[PDB]
Amino acid sequence: EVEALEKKVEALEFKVQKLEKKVEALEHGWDGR
Amino acid sequence: EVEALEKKVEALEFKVQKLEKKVEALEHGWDGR
Amino acid sequence: EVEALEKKVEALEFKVQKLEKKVEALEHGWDGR
Repeated sequence: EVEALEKKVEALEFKVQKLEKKVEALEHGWDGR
Repeated sequence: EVEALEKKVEALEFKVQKLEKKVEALEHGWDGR
Repeated sequence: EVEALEKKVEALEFKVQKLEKKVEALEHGWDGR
């Protein structure tokens, strides 16, 4: 259980990091985005 | 503890999925979004 | 393990909440955003 939860949390941390990058790009008009 | 953490993680996976969909809609101009 | 996972999940819940707010601001044109 714990091990699979660590796995899920680590996938979520990646997803959230990618979201943060894309949201910042949208807010700042980065590179015409 | 584990059970409530599984609950929290599963709510987060949904939230993150909805965010991903909304962010893609914003990036692609999907449906005038 | 559990304690550090609770920590990670709680940081993620904050990050996701901030993302949700920023994504809503982008969708609604809130305050010229």
